[PDB]
Amino acid sequence: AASNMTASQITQEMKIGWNLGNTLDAYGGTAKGVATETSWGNPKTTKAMIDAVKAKGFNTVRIPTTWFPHLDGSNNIDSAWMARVKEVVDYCIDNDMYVILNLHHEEWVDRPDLGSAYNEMQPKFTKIWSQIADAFKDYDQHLIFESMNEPRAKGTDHEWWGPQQSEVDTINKLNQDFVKLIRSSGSANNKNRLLMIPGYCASADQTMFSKIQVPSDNMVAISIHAYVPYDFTMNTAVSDHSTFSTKYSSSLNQTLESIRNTFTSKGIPVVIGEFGTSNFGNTEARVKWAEQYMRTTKEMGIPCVLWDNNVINAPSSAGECHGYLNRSNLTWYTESEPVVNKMMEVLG
Repeated sequence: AASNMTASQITQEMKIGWNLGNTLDAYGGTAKGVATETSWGNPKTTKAMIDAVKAKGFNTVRIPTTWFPHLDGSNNIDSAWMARVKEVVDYCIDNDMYVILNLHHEEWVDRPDLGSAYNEMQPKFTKIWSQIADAFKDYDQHLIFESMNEPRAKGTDHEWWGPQQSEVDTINKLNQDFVKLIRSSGSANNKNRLLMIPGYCASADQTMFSKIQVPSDNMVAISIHAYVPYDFTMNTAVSDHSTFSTKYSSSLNQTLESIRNTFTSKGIPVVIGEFGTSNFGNTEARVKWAEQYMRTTKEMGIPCVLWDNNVINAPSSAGECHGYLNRSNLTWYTESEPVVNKMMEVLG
């Protein structure tokens, strides 16, 4: 039997990741059951799609999963939904890849009353994680659990900046509950599993990530979303995205160095679980952004997980064109493939 890997060994082997976006995270339609998977316009996921992700050079898949539509009144997870999640996990694990499984667009997490909601949330949160930990109890350390996605006071004047202390407290307490629960599982795989925990809104700004309470656990990583700098990567209020100018290079460097200062220079593992740029017909600028981003994070030892929602064109939402793999025909979208190629070049 192989012995257990450390957090540092795991983050090194993860290398670079790919998110199965707008898929098991989709919600809100008239679709019920496993049919939620296709409700935002993507095809049913196949192993051939994951095979193509591995072939391009990725070694991690994040599977964002929205669970609340698949719960009964007692918070039991529908058995056909759990089986489908496991089927998709296996497409990746069977390819010798790492997998990150989370709770994603939960309407009982992303909520304006987050700062008062701990006692309502705690029993539901623990019952859900207990079921996931048991369903995957015999999976080795290639499988990583992530407590929550972007917990925040949704709809308020502080959804993305400047949280209340009550909201910081709710998130910190639930993260401690999660780590304690996983380590109390009877499975040795769960006792040794790498776990990821976010701060308020998964922020990449030090004012918020410096308020994260780090559990006293040597197999935990901090998760950050870093679509930075936002005015370049996605902001549709900014007209021109054609150039990765010096000011944007300065902004990116400042953000990444703040993560090194708070976390990695102090021995705390970090995973950037979502990053990316939208396709504004600005491929060369996105390539220059990717070269700097990957050169910096490679030296910091931070694995980065690209957001891929299979959308290459969206005239009414031009900031959400995050497609790289054309899932229908197993080719890579021509406008965005050079961005991935630069990432693999740097990491080689």
